Amino acid sequence: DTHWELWKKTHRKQYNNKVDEISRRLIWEKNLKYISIHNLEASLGVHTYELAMNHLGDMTSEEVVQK
Amino acid sequence: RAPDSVDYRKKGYVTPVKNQGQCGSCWAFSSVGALEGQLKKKTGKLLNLSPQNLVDCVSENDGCGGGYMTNAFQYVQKNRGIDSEDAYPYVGQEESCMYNPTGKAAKCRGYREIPEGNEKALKRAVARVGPVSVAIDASLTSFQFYSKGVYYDESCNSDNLNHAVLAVGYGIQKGNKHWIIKNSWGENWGNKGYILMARNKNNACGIANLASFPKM
Ligand SMILES: *C(=N)N(CC(=O)N(C)Cc1ccccc1)NC(=O)OC(C)(C)C
Ligand SMILES: [Mg+2]
Repeated sequence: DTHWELWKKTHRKQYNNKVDEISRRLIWEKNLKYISIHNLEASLGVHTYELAMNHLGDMTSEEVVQK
Repeated sequence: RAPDSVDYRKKGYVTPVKNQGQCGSCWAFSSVGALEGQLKKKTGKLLNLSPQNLVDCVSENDGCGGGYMTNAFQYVQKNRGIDSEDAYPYVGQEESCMYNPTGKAAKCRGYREIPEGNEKALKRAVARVGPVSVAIDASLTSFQFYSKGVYYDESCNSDNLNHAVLAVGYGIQKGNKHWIIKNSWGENWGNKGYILMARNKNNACGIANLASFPKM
């Protein structure tokens, strides 16, 4: 997909094989969906803050601060 | 009257946002940021101190495997100095302690700990001393993708400290009190590498649970 390719190129992402890349693409798709919902909720006064996709889009929140 | 607000970025106490990368050196970035603030306050000069010096040389910490800001300050003291970024650059992986006294940019005569969970004491420290090293729960997706506004997530665990950052001030936005927090995940995270974290919301993310600063 054009967006996934541009994301990987921009953040210089590399994967070890097709399974690893698809598994990381799946986490990224789930994070995009999370961001969209939270921001909708923020537009309705549910949150005092908003979110955006960044270089950590293909990781779990736990992975970011663990291993 | 004027609001009770502080932002040390406006006084040139704060260096630009760094990127720790794929290394668990958040504590080293937090430590140098606190040291940078005090060096500016003492000598009037603002320069990048070496996180890599702390990663490669603080034996009581684990370089890319985590550590404490207090242990970093104690090393700088016992070592009678820390080098600049220029004399000891960041490579984002631990190596052997190539500390060089010729590149010394700062010293430390001890450190201070804010009383556990006391946000008012943290506030007074930031107001009177300058940037203060703090630890938080950074483990939520809400933090991972933070972009703008005042970060307040009730799921955030103050008994689960896993990340070190720098409190460079405090204020209020849209009636929400905040801490001005400098992160070490580069300028592509947050608001150009910064996050506003909720202030006086029952010690949200443990912001005042493990807060410390160097004496210079
Ligand atoms: C920050 N870079 N950092 C290290 C890290 O993320 N590790 C090693 C994972 C981890 C940290 C804390 C608890 C469990 C796992 N964080 C860090 O050093 O955190 C403190 C709380 C300052 C030790
Ligand atoms: Mg999560």
